[PDB]
Amino acid sequence: MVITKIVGHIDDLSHQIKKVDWLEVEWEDLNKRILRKETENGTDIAIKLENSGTLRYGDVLYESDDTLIAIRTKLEKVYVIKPQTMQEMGKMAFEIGNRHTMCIIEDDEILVRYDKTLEKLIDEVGVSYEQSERRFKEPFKYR
Amino acid sequence: MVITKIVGHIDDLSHQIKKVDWLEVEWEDLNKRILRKETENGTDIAIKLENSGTLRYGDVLYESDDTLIAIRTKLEKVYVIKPQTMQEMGKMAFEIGNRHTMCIIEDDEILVRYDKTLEKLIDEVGVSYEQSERRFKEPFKYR
Ligand SMILES: [Zn+2]
Repeated sequence: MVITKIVGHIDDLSHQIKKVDWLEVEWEDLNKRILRKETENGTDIAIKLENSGTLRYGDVLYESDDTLIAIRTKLEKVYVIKPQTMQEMGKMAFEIGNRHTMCIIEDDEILVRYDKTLEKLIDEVGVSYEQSERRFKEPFKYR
Repeated sequence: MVITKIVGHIDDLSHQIKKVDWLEVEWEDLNKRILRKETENGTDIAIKLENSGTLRYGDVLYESDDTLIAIRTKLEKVYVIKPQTMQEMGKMAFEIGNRHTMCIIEDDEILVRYDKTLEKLIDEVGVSYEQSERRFKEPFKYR
């Protein structure tokens, strides 16, 4: 199936009444305009967005009576850094930036891919963190 | 006057009853152990700390009946970046770190030396900021 335009967006997964056949992509695939991969259920998808569109987490690519094909990034090993203060957030975020390490700052959490070499640094800053599995839902803006 | 050990520390300037003859130093001079400079009133000071001491903002070097010689960093042109949320703080701090720009994150503010080239970046992140004059009171930890 060739997709040239997004046909919807999942704002709330719990309200979805159709089965979702996810097209799992990499974090790096967000904001992209071209992609070809098979969905979980094996449907071949060739994305070539026209206009100025850019793939977003939750974007709906196709919808049938009982199924929806939508985009989500893969579940991966990460560190969920949780600063308790504005000062902790600023100092921790600064150190991650200084190391040029990609991350997503959502609300009061700092999400980065699992890398043990960061442990000494996070402890050094003295911020609470844990290893877990998460999906990166926002494109990393290489500013 | 040769100083080999700190003799006190100004915890609260308003409670000081003696006149203070400040030894104004550079931000980079903090945490240092050796320094030679004249105080505002012209007193020659040669600092050569023994032990493991490191010059701190507010450190008292000498005290007479009516005067105190103490350390403070100079008043300089800066940007006082003020994120309103944890997310703003994290994203702004990250970008400053990614540029390897020295700063001090105190409470909910990000203090950096004035550099117009940062304006586009701060606006890009969309955080409120202002140009002003401040003293850096904590050593920059080159981690
Ligand atoms: Zn670099």
